[PDB]
Amino acid sequence: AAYKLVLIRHGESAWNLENRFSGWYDADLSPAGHEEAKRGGQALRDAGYEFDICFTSVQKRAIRTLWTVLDAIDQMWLPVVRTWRLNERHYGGLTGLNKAETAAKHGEAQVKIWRRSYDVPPPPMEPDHPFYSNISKDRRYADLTEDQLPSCESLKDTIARALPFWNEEIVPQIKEGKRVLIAAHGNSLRGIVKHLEGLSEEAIMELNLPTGIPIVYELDKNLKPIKPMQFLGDEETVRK
Amino acid sequence: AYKLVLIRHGESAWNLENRFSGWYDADLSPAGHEEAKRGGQALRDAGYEFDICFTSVQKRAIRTLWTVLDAIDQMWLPVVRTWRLNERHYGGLTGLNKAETAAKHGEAQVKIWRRSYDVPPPPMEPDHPFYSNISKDRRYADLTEDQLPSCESLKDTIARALPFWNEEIVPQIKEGKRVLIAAHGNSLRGIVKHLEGLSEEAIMELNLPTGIPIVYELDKNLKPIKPMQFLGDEETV
Ligand SMILES: O=C(O)c1ccc(-c2ccc(Cl)cc2)cc1NS(=O)(=O)c1ccc(-c2ccccc2)cc1
Ligand SMILES: [Cl-]
Repeated sequence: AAYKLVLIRHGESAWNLENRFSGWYDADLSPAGHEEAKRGGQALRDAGYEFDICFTSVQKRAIRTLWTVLDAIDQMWLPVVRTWRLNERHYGGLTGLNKAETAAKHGEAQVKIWRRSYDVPPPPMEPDHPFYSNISKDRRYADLTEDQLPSCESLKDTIARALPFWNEEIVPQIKEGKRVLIAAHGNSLRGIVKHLEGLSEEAIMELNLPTGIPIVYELDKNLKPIKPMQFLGDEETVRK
Repeated sequence: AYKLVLIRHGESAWNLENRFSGWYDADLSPAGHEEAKRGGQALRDAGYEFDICFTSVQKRAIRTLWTVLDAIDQMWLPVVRTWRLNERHYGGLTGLNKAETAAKHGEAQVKIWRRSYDVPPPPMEPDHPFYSNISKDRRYADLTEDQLPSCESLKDTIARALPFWNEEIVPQIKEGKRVLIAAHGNSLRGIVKHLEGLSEEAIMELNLPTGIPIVYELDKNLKPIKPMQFLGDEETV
């Protein structure tokens, strides 16, 4: 095909171990999630992959995944672009709550509504939320307008602010012939995959991208995939 | 008063900093990594905040920057890499230790090279073990034939670092962005010589310490208002 695109979803984070909603909270990789990134990078190295530019979020679990991959493939010198638009979905007032606290506060009916819905956001992160200043007042978002900084996001919102970055900053690089690597999060990568494959809301909500595994797209000159997404790795890792 | 921080990377693998590592892409040793960690810890303790970072395309500098950004919880910062901040290219001497250099070229010529601002070492030729490793490296593929060195005098190194400083770094400083630069002894010499207006002989005796944040406070014309200072505990300072 004319073009080749590689995605990688970061692995386990510190708060995954606590089954707490991270969202825009900047949780680091757990040691196991770091090892996952190292295995994904080794897969890219064994296949001889070369990139020309990298994109990631402003969250360290994705950035550290990217760093680990670049180290493994000896491409630490590549240009790297970070954007809040590739951030994980913003889970609003659920941020910092674990599974039990969420079910206790909201009930299983409401939690199922949020789980299955494309466009119903969770409650907003209010100024009295324990992570309100930690996230909403972080200087890394100082250049966002009022309408850009979310208090909460549905998946629709997340995809809606990821796709402008895809269209305006990544697509031109791909059509410039640059080999792109994107290291980001489940829901922002969902936005990209939905656009690439023309998936429905139903189909994108049942899509669970594997973590720490390079996801390879072969694209024609209009950035239409010519075959299903492929996973790189040894036989066992790919099967799972 | 603008604040500018420089950091020079520490020790590289296989004693290569004592072997004219130059443009060979040597990684940090564990000790050089630990040095970078201590420097980042010093910056964290002092509460330093940056808005943009500049580094070379050499992994010992890049990894130093990464270690510092990790220690100060600023991994989200924009990072710009450029070959123009690379270490001096030591030509045919790259990879040789002191004794091997003296055996190959004689003590007289080595003293001349050591003391000279404008005399380059001999060029890296196709028989050098690093020749294709460096000159055909993909990261330099956009460089024109006149830009990719086979060797550099100190004058050459400073001459190709300063255009990046002027065109890319200075405008950031003048917008009020707090700049961090992680690079190498001789490219940082280029910056310091431009900042302080040093003579060739002065810059040639200046040996910046490794792994230590180097802090400049500049006036509105980017002139230092005071001497460079070092962050850290009292003994290391
Ligand atoms: O049970 C499910 O599989 C499930 C899956 C998705 C969702 C969901 C998605 C979006 C919204 Cl806006 C709300 C809910 C809720 C679920 N049910 S849950 O018992 O409340 C729960 C809640 C947190 C986690 C969790 C959090 C962080 C790290 C690891 C695990 C795991 C489970
Ligand atoms: Cl980076």
